[PDB]
Amino acid sequence: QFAKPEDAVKYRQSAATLMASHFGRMTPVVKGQAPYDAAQIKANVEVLKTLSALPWAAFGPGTEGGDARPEIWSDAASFKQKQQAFQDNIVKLSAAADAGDLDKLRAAFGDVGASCKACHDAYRKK
Amino acid sequence: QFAKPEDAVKYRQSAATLMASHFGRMTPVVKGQAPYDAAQIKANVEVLKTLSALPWAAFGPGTEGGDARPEIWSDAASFKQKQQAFQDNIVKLSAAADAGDLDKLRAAFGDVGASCKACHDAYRKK
Ligand code: HEC
Ligand code: HEC
Repeated sequence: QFAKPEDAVKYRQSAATLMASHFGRMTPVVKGQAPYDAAQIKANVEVLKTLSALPWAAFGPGTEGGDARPEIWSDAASFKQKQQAFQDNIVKLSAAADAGDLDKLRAAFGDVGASCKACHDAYRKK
Repeated sequence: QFAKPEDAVKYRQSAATLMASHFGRMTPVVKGQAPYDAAQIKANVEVLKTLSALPWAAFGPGTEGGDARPEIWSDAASFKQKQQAFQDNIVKLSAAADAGDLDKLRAAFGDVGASCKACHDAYRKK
């Protein structure tokens, strides 16, 4: 869907911006600093679920650029494992939110965050 | 969810970037220049539906900036009418996509696009 590689870079950076917001805005909830409203979190995690599927299609062939490492493309199966595993952790977060289980939400949230960082460590330029 | 107004501006601009992509990538389909696969479009419109609900919460009080006109805040009910009407046109696009009806998709797409432009004309800085 991208006329030029720059359009794919802009897309995936904007998807990442929205994922950071929808994930990070839950930090105070998981820490107990903000109240836990199960319906509010359920809805927010449903938005995060949608968004967390979106970046990967914007690392298509010829879309090199931004702060994306070339090893994303040369190790295609390894980068795929990482994004699929990240979305597996999103599924776990969804299950916790849908159940209304806060303890499970805490745990799942931590696992999601670790998966974000693991990918950036390997595949995002400093 | 925004620590500073700049964070709200960044969010709503990124949401708009993703909506432009998910809406605009259908132009060749509606024009017949690309093939119509009902399931593909159904899925894409479900992403657009999610995204098209997101900007409005990021024009919260104190989030003035970017290319957003102050009349967004001083005429709160009028700006609300416009975003609600835009999401009504999104619902119509969803119904067309879910039905697998291309002619209906064409028409709905045009109506959505007109609603984007009507809001920008009144509420986005040149
Ligand atoms: C690989 C499988 C990743 C996972 C999982 C996550 N991110 Fe990511 N992120 C990745 C790359 C390769 C890039 C660089 C994109 C580019 O072309 O520049 C990014 C970038 C971000 C950014 C910065 C966006 C920008 O302003 O330019 C943010 C804020 C970000 N990523 C956040 C983020 C979060 C919150 C994640 C888990 C919920 C997450 N990322 C996962 C690769 C990958
Ligand atoms: C008001 C109810 C709007 C509707 C409906 C749509 N848009 Fe919008 N858009 C609006 C404003 C007030 C702004 C400025 C935001 C800011 O603070 O700068 C925008 C911005 C955009 C942009 C530019 C984003 C950027 O790169 O900075 C784009 C690409 C955009 N809008 C696209 C877009 C599309 C495709 C829409 C219909 C599907 C749409 N907008 C509707 C206000 C409103």
